[PDB]
Amino acid sequence: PPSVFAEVPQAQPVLVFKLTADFREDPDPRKVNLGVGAYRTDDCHPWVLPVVKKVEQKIANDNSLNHEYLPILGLAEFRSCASRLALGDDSPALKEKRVGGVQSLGGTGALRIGADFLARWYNGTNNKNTPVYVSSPTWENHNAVFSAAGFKDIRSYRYWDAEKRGLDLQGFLNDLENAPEFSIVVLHACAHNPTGIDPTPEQWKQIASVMKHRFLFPFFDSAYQGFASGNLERDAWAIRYFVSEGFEFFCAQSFSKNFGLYNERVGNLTVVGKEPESILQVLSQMEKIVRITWSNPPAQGARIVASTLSNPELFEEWTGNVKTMADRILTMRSELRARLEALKTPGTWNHITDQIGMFSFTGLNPKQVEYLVNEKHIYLLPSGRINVSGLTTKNLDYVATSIHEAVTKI
Amino acid sequence: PPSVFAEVPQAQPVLVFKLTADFREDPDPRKVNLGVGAYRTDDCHPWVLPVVKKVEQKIANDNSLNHEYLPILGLAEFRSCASRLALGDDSPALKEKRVGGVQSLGGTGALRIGADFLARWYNGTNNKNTPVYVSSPTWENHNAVFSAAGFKDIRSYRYWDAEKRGLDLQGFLNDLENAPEFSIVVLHACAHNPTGIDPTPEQWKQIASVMKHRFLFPFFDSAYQGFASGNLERDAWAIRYFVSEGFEFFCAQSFSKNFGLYNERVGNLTVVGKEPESILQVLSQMEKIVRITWSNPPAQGARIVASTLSNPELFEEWTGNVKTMADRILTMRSELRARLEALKTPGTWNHITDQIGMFSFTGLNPKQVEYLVNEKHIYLLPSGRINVSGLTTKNLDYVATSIHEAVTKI
Ligand SMILES: CC(C)=CCc1cc(/C=C2/OC(=O)C(c3ccc(O)c(CC=C(C)C)c3)=C2O)ccc1O
Ligand SMILES: Cc1ncc(COP(=O)(O)O)c(C=O)c1O
Repeated sequence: PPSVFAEVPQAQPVLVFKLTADFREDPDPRKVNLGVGAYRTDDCHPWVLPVVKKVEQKIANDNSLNHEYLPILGLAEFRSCASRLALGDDSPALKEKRVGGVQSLGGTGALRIGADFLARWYNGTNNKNTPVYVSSPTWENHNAVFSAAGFKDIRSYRYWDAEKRGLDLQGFLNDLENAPEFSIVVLHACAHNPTGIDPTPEQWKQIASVMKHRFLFPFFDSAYQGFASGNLERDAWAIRYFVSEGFEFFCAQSFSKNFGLYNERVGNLTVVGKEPESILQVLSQMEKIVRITWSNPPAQGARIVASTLSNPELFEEWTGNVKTMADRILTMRSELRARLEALKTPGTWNHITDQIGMFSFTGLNPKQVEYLVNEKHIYLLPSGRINVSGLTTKNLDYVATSIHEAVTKI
Repeated sequence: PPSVFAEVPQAQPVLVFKLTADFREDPDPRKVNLGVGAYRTDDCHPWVLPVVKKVEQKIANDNSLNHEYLPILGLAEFRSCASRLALGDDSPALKEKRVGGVQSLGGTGALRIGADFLARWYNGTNNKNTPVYVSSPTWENHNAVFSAAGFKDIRSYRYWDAEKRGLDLQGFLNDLENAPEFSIVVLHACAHNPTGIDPTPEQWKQIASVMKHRFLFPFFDSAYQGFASGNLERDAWAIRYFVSEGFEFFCAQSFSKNFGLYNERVGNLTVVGKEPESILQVLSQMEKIVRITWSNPPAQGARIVASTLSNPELFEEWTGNVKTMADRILTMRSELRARLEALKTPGTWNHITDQIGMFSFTGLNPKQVEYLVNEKHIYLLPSGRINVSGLTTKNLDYVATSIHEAVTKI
């Protein structure tokens, strides 16, 4: 062919971006976009955290800062603060100094860096055959990230039960005890994307017990710590429980939501090891993978987080901005459930409030979604997931009535 | 109960990291560090460009900017001016709309995204066997970035002539004539790393002749445009010549040096093809590569470069800052050759001024380097490479006399 790129086709457009594209093209005056992948205020507007705007002003006014290369592993003060946020100041793994932190480009970078390491140094030398497990519907790119690291056997475990509209613990635990030993399990630390339903502490202890005696490697995805329920301790309970149980694991931390710094790509890959020497060996090889991916991480976003977490006055204001987004999400969840039960909508709806975080599995079948999209012009994925921050005091009456209508018919 | 990281070897530091580490531990007060990987002033300090401090203020005073996800490919205004800076305003490829741009994490990210694409869609699907050609002394991560993409045959072409201390034109062109067709050739667009010696335009016209006669894919590495010569049009002549000759190529752009934004990771992958439809399809397939690497690029660094290249008043302040760095390096080279020839040092030394950029091959053998490090405490690589910006007017007289001893005594 004349062009070198002639035999290359147009990539498959991701399903949620096509949803947003069709939304902004729908001329209906009652259109609702519940498929936005970020937090939106009650006025359908993005929200820059006031703590972020204040910290950014001081960074802009700080001549102590140059623009020289950060270390390969990233900004030190951000790395220690990010892992202390997930593990806690009183973590025994920190006192024993068996913790490492690689600054990442959001959670996606931490998942890629961790998967690249596992596909090279874990369960043998370049063992691409290690099974990797994901949830019923997981994050759309969990499969793609581990597939890019070379893993050739990506499996799924039961998580969300459509009929009970909740967690399928027996399907989860039986898929775990049937997994080959030393398999990697991708675990949502809190705020399950996209279901929103999380295991209880007494359910996590059962999930952890299976992975312990089968040597299943936990890979935590902590993308909404604090942002989900408004409590930093409760959102990190599963991570810290695995710490007390002596687990070795990676934990992909994201600060795009609890800080609202989506476009600055602030992430951390926390590593917990048996020995302090094992961490310096892991961080030794993380540098080689970073070097060939992004040579070193950006500084602006990580500087915002490190200043916020290490300063007690700005840490208090940040938690105030976090509870703002969590309480509004909590309010929108309860307002929708109250409206749906007031109209006498068939079926159970306590899962609307049992789930947490920004995303929620509404529990409707694909063709009930098409009614909401085509007839009522409420845009959501056929998966049945909505963005709770997409609900407002203005559209709650129209959305709740439409969901009622979608379940009346069909 | 051993650890899963128990057999992970402790990775050793790179040679450049050990050189700086040994330097700041050296107690001799005459020590000169010529191995810093960034621009340094006459006072051995980093330099934040004055236009960058001003643009950082304007961005902080812009309450309109949010922190929502940039497009997968990046900020459109940055990709607009980044590629426009490399190809020229009145470039035919731009007015014919056959140019694409991917915002990347520095030039290293642009190389990685480009290498990942070529390993999947170039010269067949998933062809990991297309030979990749690099300079015989090359930037070390070139082999590492393309190896991480999966290319199993990384080749070298003759470049640095140690005896004549210049460019081996006949060794370069001979290795390209014997290169297998459709082979990828990584080309330094300007200021070769680490030699600093560049092909003349008439030398570039012979390189482009062989690459066209054998369908060799050019992967340009433009990491010092403006920073090297002070002239943006001269530093991009080879790239713009390949456009006029009808080449399809990649060009990994870096803004770490000409803007001094090392730790903001500002890069761009310029794609030049024959048909505009294929270019869009290439950018789509690169979105899938990006979103599994870093989900989307950061905003701060790209905003700084975009505001600078978009506003004409800020554009000249930048070229004035660029001229300062290029002129100081030009003067440091000129005085180094002057003192060396004044001291009647054996051999030719016009290569110090014939080279361009802040990296120079001094023409010393590894044992002449050992004398400089051991007996004179001047820290440079065994290759003989020095950072010319590590030379100051207060140590230049001591370095030139030190180089004179090493060649007369060893
Ligand atoms: C500083 C530059 C741009 C050097 C030359 C150059 C750059 C690129 C692309 C890059 O973009 C970047 O940001 C970095 C980067 C990141 C970490 C780092 O330690 C160094 C220092 C390495 C040196 C100075 C040899 C550079 C790149 O390595 C491709 C080819 C090149 O020859
Ligand atoms: C479950 C999950 N994992 C990973 C990510 C990636 O986050 P980031 O954009 O910061 O990389 C997201 C989004 O926050 C997510 O929801």
